[PDB]
Amino acid sequence: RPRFSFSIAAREGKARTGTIEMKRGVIRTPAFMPVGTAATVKALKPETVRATGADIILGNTYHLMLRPGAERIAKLGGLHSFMGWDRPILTDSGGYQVMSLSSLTKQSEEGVTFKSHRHMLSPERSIEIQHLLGSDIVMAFDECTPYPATPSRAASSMERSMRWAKRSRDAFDSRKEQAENAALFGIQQGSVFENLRQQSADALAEIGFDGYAVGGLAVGEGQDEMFRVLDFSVPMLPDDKPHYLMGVGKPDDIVGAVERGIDMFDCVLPTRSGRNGQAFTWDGPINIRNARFSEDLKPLDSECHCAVCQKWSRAYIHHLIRAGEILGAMLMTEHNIAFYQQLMQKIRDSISEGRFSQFAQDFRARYFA
Amino acid sequence: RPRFSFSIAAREGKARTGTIEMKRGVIRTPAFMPVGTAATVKALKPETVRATGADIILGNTYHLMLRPGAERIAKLGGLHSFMGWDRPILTDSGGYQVMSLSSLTKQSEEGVTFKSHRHMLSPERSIEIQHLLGSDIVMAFDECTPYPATPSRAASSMERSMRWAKRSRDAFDSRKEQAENAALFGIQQGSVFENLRQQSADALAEIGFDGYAVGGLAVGEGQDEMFRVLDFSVPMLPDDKPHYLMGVGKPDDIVGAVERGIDMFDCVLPTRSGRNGQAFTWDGPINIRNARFSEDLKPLDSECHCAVCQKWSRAYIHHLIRAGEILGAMLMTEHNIAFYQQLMQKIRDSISEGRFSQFAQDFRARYFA
Ligand SMILES: [Cl-]
Ligand SMILES: [Cl-]
Ligand SMILES: [Zn+2]
Ligand SMILES: [Zn+2]
Repeated sequence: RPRFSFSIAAREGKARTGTIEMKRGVIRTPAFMPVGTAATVKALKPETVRATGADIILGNTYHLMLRPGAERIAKLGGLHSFMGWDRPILTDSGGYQVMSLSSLTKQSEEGVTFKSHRHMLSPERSIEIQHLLGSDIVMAFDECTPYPATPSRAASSMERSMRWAKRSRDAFDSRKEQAENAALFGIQQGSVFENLRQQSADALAEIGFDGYAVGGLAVGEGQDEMFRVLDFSVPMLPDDKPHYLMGVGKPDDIVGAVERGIDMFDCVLPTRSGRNGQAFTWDGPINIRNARFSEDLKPLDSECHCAVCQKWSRAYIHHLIRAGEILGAMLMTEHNIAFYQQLMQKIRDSISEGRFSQFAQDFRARYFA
Repeated sequence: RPRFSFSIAAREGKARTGTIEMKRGVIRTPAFMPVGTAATVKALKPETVRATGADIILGNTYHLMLRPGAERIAKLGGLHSFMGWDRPILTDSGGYQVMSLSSLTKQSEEGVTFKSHRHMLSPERSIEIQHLLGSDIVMAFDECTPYPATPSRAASSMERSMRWAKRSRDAFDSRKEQAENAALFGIQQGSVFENLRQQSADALAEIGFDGYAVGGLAVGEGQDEMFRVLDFSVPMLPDDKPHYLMGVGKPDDIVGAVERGIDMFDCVLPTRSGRNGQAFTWDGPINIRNARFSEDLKPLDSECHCAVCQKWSRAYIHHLIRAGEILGAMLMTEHNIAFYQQLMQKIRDSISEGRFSQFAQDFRARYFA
């Protein structure tokens, strides 16, 4: 099996569909990665994650280095063995979470020192942690510029990220086993500014990565602005490598991002909103706790193929969530992750069949009816 | 399939092993019933409950009449359909929970009026609720005498329960569909007093039930006293019908109760203590959160056949429980319920093979080493 081979099978406009072959499995693209920050996709066994259609999941350098610890996971056989997921795992580098979640941080050219609520993260340490975890797709250690940012602050932040991208490349390439078995993605920054996004794309392509993430979005800018930035930013990246939009997003965000050339996605929404009582359906999200569902015998969604919709009613899940029952979180999460995977499957099939424009139109008309 | 047929295949001393055949399945005895008070065995899909070996689960009239409501469950197709468990369900009658959980209660000869935190429960209403739920084994509506009780207060309480037992019998027999498809168990009371337990057994046998529960135990009396009461109480019940010890118990409680002629058990321990970090093993319970498990690659128990012990380490489950992760509760609960079922299977096989005395001795020597 190859370390990393991306093949585009079909295109429609800027949208692409294809596969990433890796040692631990194939990733069908466009792909959605369930988030498994604490070495678990919340409320799901790995077999259930797989049964929903997921090819790859996301972990987090920041969370795992604190609990249970990166050396500890390596001693226990690596993240895959530890959590029981034998397929590809992509790990975020800590670049964003260190700034989002730390109680105190000190930023410098070397890296970020932080208090968890004392540790260091640098490009070299981030790559090492991801090696200890046994990540299949390693993310470069970057800085997610706050939004909004002045052009000058966005520029100095992006430039630091590009120096850190080169340091990440070098640290990864130094570790022969990592370079042989894993892939490394760079992260474009530049806030909402076209010239900075271009300078960032140029720097990343000069270094050379297996894939290219669009960082610095899904930071409060809203969909119109995110799409505007994607319109110019994604074409700047190498066409022949995967494009990963970090942290995105709602179903319509995903569709529009695919229309703009994105191949990979991750988002906490399906899991987090599942636990909170929000279920995704082809007619839009529903709040299952609402009294209107108390006697509704229909499944969460009328077409969904997931095991939850084959067996249990809205009325039952309504009862479970209102009662604070763990099975409620389990069933809502499984359905929402399955819904996301079915969305990705419909995206892939429609691109392959040359009818993605019509799919996106039909999807929106019904989802927002 | 028969409505209810109990067959004893083998005996060793007072211990029995056999089967209860019912329309929705066979119950192997001695049997352990996982508790599913809120129409869910907490943190388990029904298929997982079944995979652990459970033949029957327990529900509760009191909880379900308040949330989601008995008429509502009946409108939705009954409890089995609602929760997705198609095998036998035994429902407790509300007699004990109404007094344990209600914020205010008014006890009278008619029944119990209570505030949930305003409703009524009586023998007739309890039987009706259990009909609406579609229970397979219906419990008579009784009163669980507090412990300790004076002989006179235990007597007046037991006598009320025996009048309520006759009213429960009559209400059940009046509902032709219930009498055709379900079974009715009476509940012996009498606190710790042999003469009252005898008077209660006599009254219940005169009425006639499909099975006989020993009520009024597991109320704070401790194992020595519980066993002392079982020593004289279980022989008073009809030998040819199942004997059900309500609310019991820890593994050693179950073994000793089987040695005293009990055929059926229910207890919240495996589920509740699973969520709290306690795992049952053949070498006794362990607190998985303890630091000693942080790097332990062994499964929860070295012999356990459950899916959890086939796939995940103590170290991983330790991490999950300490992190407050739902999957931690899921895996601990599945293991503990599987452990309980494996205990019951070893009990059944050892009785059938005429080596239960040796099993009980070996079990205790290792469990309490
Ligand atoms: Cl989540
Ligand atoms: Cl429980
Ligand atoms: Zn579904
Ligand atoms: Zn086990």
